[PDB]
Amino acid sequence: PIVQNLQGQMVHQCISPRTLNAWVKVVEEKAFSPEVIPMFAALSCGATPQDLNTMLNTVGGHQAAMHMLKETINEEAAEWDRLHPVHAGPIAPGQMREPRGSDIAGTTSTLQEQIGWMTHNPPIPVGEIYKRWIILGLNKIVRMYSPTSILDIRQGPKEPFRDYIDRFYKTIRAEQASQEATETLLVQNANPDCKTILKALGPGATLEEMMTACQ
Amino acid sequence: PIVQNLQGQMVHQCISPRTLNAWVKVVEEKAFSPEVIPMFAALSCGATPQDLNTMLNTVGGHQAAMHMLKETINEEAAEWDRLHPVHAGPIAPGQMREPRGSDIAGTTSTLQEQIGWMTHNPPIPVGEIYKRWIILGLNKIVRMYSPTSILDIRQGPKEPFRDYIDRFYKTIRAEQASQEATETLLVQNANPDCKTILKALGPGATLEEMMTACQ
Amino acid sequence: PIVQNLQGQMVHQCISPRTLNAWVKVVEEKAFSPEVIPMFAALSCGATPQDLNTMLNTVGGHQAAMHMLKETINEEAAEWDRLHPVHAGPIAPGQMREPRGSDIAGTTSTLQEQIGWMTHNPPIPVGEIYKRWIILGLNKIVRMYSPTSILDIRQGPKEPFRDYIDRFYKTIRAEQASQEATETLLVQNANPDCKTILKALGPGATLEEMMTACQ
Amino acid sequence: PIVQNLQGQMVHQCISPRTLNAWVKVVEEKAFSPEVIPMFAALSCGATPQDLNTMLNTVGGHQAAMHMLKETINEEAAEWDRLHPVHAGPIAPGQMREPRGSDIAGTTSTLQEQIGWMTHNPPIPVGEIYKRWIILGLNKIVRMYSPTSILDIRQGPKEPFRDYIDRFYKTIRAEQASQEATETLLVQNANPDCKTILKALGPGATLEEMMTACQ
Amino acid sequence: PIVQNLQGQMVHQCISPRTLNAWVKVVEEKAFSPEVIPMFAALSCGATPQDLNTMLNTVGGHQAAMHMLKETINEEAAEWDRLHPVHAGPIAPGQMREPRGSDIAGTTSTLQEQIGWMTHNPPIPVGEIYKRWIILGLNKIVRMYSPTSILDIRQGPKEPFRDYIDRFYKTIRAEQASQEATETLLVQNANPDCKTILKALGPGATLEEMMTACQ
Amino acid sequence: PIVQNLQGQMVHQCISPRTLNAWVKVVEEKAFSPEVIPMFAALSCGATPQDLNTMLNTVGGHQAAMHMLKETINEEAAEWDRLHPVHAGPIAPGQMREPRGSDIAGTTSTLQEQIGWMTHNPPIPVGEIYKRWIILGLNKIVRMYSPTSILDIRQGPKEPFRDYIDRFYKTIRAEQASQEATETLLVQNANPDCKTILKALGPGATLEEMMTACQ
Ligand SMILES: Cc1[nH]c2ccccc2c1CC(=O)N[C@@H](Cc1ccccc1)C(=O)N(C)c1ccccc1
Ligand SMILES: Cc1[nH]c2ccccc2c1CC(=O)N[C@@H](Cc1ccccc1)C(=O)N(C)c1ccccc1
Ligand SMILES: Cc1[nH]c2ccccc2c1CC(=O)N[C@@H](Cc1ccccc1)C(=O)N(C)c1ccccc1
Ligand SMILES: Cc1[nH]c2ccccc2c1CC(=O)N[C@@H](Cc1ccccc1)C(=O)N(C)c1ccccc1
Ligand SMILES: Cc1[nH]c2ccccc2c1CC(=O)N[C@@H](Cc1ccccc1)C(=O)N(C)c1ccccc1
Ligand SMILES: Cc1[nH]c2ccccc2c1CC(=O)N[C@@H](Cc1ccccc1)C(=O)N(C)c1ccccc1
Repeated sequence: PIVQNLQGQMVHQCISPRTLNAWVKVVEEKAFSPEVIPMFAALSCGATPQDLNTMLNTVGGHQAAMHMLKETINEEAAEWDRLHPVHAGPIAPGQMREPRGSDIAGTTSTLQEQIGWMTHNPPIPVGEIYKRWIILGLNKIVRMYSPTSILDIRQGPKEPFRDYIDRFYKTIRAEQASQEATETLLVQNANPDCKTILKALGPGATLEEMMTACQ
Repeated sequence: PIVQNLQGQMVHQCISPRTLNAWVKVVEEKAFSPEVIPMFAALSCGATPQDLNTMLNTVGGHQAAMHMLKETINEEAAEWDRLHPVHAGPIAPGQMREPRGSDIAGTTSTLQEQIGWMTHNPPIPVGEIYKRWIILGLNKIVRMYSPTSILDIRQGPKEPFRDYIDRFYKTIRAEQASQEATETLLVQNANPDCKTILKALGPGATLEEMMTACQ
Repeated sequence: PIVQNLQGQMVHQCISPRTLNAWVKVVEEKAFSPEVIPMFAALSCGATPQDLNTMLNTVGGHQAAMHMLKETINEEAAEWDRLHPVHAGPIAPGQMREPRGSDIAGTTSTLQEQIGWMTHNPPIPVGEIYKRWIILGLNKIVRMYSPTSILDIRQGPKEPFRDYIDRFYKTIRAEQASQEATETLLVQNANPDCKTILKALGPGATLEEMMTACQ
Repeated sequence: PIVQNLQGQMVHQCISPRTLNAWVKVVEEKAFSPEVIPMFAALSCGATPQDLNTMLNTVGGHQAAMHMLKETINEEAAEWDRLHPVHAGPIAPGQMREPRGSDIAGTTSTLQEQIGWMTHNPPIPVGEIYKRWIILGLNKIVRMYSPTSILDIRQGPKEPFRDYIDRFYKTIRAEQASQEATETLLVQNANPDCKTILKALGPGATLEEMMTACQ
Repeated sequence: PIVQNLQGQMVHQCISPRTLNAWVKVVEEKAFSPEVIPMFAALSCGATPQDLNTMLNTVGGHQAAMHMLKETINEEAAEWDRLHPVHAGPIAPGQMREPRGSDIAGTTSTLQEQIGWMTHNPPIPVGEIYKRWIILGLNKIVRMYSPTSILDIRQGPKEPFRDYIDRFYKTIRAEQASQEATETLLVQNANPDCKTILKALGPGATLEEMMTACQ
Repeated sequence: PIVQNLQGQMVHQCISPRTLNAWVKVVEEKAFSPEVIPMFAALSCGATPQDLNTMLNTVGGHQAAMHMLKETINEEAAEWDRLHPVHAGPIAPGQMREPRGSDIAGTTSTLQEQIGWMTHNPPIPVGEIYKRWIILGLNKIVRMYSPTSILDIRQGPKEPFRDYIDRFYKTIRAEQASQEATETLLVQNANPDCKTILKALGPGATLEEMMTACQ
């Protein structure tokens, strides 16, 4: 990544063994549960495009997902080039060239070039731009791997209301990849006894009040 | 987070893998036992609003609780805006804008803006303000998930007094989310034999003296 | 905590995840065995009162003990105020106020105020003063939870002398919370065969010589 | 490795116990699954040739693979010498000598010499050149150890499409050591029921659309 | 401990959680096997007397050993005072006082005083002096807890020579607490068949040659 | 060890708990498998002779090996003294004395003296010289503990060629302690069916080609 040192200058640092292991382990343990995305975002803080590829490449399983991600990345890179045409020809000696999509994704740019862009004034934040494309792709994967429609999250006869709502909002998060009348659906999908109580509370009731009421 | 370096300047640092993992693990192991809150507060030392959202977002379970927390945050943000109206219109070029509720909660502000506020002189401590809203919400969740009324904590016939008092004060802490005649209730809820001894001690007895007496 | 940086200035640093976890784990594994106290003292090196409360608050069990500790802290704070009366009224603008007991215990003081006192010249060491009150309270808890009188530590007929003395001095440590004719009691509580040998050695024998003799 | 310090100078640092252990453990757990290569590349960030040999030498198993790697390294070193002949004879006193293949591979060069080349202006990046030779060799090993032809990855009658595609693209990655009408082969190797659905989608369908269709 | 910072000045640093845990764990796992002593010496690198007491105090078991250690420390402290009499009376204002035995052992000196001595020019190395007394005491404990005389280490009829010599030199190390015609005793204690071979080798044979011969 | 700080000066640093534990654990898990030596070399990067003795002394088992190592060290030290006679008599006040063998091995030199030599200009690299003697001794131990002659590594009738070659080159490494017509022996020791195939390939075949051929 690129970070500021003790002196107060933006410099390249090697990706740490702890960061590398943390990412590999969260994917192994959580697959593409929605909470994997903010972990990725946090673990890749200050990442160069090279670092982002490193993280994605260290993942051993889920190769269908990784292929889908590559497709998303390629789509975002093509769109970048459409919006930002770079002039062809030889580079001005010793000067910074303009990044293409494939340079942002780290396929055609060097670490040195990436550092050059990210530490320029003003910065051309290729790490952040690429991370946005990656997260866009990861959100599609999260939605793909969400196993259940919210329509099928219904409270069991003996299921505690707390456990039901945990399943309900877990499912909403996966189905929408953490992107924000669900309270109405929550009541509709509740079991008969809790549903009666929730109807009596009326509209405008908070989740807190509903939980208290069916507790 | 924002910390002071070796040179003595307040700078942004990436949230560490160790911090991220620690928070995820304490929630996995302790759910919303009262001691989770001071751990959150300590692990989020110097946190930007972005960091606070990262920590909350890395939590995979407990989505009913997280939805309740969002409601609390939205309430505190609306109240902030009522007390602190920001003037609409274009920003003075190159100048710091005033934070709205949604900027404090990190939904409408950038990391750069957050850094700007928190390192300004004087600091506009958006990380600390948001953390206060979050802890307020977490305390409600702790009280919600407290499984037992203090009225139902009673010493068993063969239960050691020490074990009884551990249950008693554990329950008080959960019921009040660690926010401070309970000594009287403690005696009332004691078993017959210990209760007789505690009555003989009289009023003004310390917990230490009571424990000695029923030991 | 407050520490000196590379440059050589006393600055605030966030309490580390490793420190937080270490304290929580030693309490989980050792409860209030005497060796927990020096671990607490070492892990809270340079701690502000806020840090000390953080450490105590992260403990989930042992709430009877924690309530006893609060009583000790309140007693020491009242005594502080009796010995050190602070003048009431408005503070001199921009000047350091005098700490009351509740400020030392971190209930009525801010982190900024705590930093101000601890880094003043000369320092008003509120972290160290509070830690002393806490350790005083923890020592009472260690003595409370010591399960056995030294009178009941007696060598078994087939018990190796080494194992007996380990139990003996372990018990002395707990009963006195590591605060320093026990050699005589050690002999009295020894089994018949070892006792005869130890009597023959006579007075002035070291523990080393006694162990050799009954080995 | 060679890294830049807080002051902003390129200096040698000892390889860390965490780096050493991470590499040894990933080889123990993953052997030569394709994802081992980008982990190697990341863990050897800034590595001197000495560091690269250290990492390779700490591996206890897989000695057939390590012998193959040595052969690749020797081939790349011979080619280097063919392209870059070094003038024989005594060195100019106190001056930098030109690296031969065996100097790049760290068999005939000292750490001091390696540091000299890598921190020269311009740098003669012997660590990076050697790492390229090593990765070239590791890719051959990955392809050697790939256990299955893509021709034999076929969807089972009851196998979920997601699981089939995971096997498919895992195999492509191994067979090509992560070096980029497979969508056509993917359809051909699908089971009858999914194959019919995929034919109806027609050409130009994304993996995402195919997965949706056979989900 | 006292260490030199990045700037190059000798300053106090808090003992680390990793150091504290390492010492506690090595004692738990190895008791007073001889190799515990050099681990103690290494983990207490740069330790103040306060740090040394912290390490010793964090040990929960082995209280007979710890009492023996205290006796050794008290003996060494009395001898220090005999050799180095300190002048009684009031201290020169703002000046360094001379350390007594109890000051070196950290019972009557403050951390500040300890820092003062250890960073003075020339340094009065109270940490190193105390560590010497402690190691002297630990060596006595190692010898006390050595379970077997070298006279009873004899090669079994079917015991491999390598395993026999491991037991032999392990025992010598414990019996002498790692303080350096044992080759003759090694032969005498060997089994008949190996003994015959070793006699044929004659005198002046190395351990290496003996091992080869009975292999 | 001796390392360069942030400022760029060579200073002593305490050996880390992580380094100490890593070495102890690799010996516990791997004994004297050949890969232990490069781990030792890497973990002792920048080590003083004191540090090297610390590492060797923290090893609890394998005392026969450690005694053999001491013999090798004593041999190398005697040879050093033969080649480098030091003038006897009093030292020039405040000046650096010349290291003898026993000073290089850290038996008769202080840490201060060791630091003096290693940071002198030019450096007298006593840490590196001693490490060379130690590795020479460790290589002898690796060869001693190598359990099998390469003559007895033969491919089983049903043993996969890959597994056979792993055993073959593992054995060569141990027998030669990683110090570099074995391809011919590899073929001779192959099973009948693979041997026939390998003969047909002819001379000059790479290991890669042989593996392919018998795969
Ligand atoms: C955790 C979660 N569950 C969801 C369900 C549907 C849609 C989105 C989500 C999210 C992500 C989610 O909304 N996370 C929150 C942070 C958060 C997490 C957990 C509790 C409270 C606040 C967030 O990122 N932002 C910007 C936010 C902050 C305050 C209010 C609203 C949004
Ligand atoms: C741990 C605990 N149990 C409770 C029961 C009811 C209400 C609150 C609580 C708390 C939190 C609790 O009160 N924690 C204490 C710190 C503490 C923790 C444990 C032992 C001693 C001191 C705290 O945060 N503060 C500010 C405090 C400090 C001194 C006296 C009184 C309060
Ligand atoms: C460990 C222990 N057991 C005890 C039994 C009764 C009373 C107190 C204790 C203690 C604490 C205990 O006395 N710890 C010792 C340090 C120590 C620990 C272990 C072995 C040697 C030295 C200590 O803190 N100090 C100041 C000390 C130092 C030297 C001599 C006497 C006291
Ligand atoms: C992970 C993987 N599977 C493959 C199958 C066949 C050939 C190569 C591969 C690779 C390596 C692979 O291609 N990894 C990607 C990074 C990556 C990994 C995972 C998901 C998305 C992006 C990479 O290194 N680069 C340079 C890249 C970046 C964007 C688009 C295309 C390539
Ligand atoms: C490890 C060990 N076994 C012993 C048996 C009897 C007496 C002492 C011991 C020791 C401690 C022991 O002697 N350790 C060695 C270091 C060492 C450890 C292991 C192998 C090689 C060198 C040591 O500390 N020093 C100063 C030393 C160095 C070179 C030669 C002789 C002594
Ligand atoms: C790992 C190994 N197996 C052996 C068998 C017989 C003799 C020696 C060995 C070694 C040590 C071994 O040779 N290790 C290699 C590094 C290495 C390790 C593994 C794969 C590729 C390169 C090494 O240290 N050097 C200097 C080296 C580098 C390039 C070519 C030749 C030698």
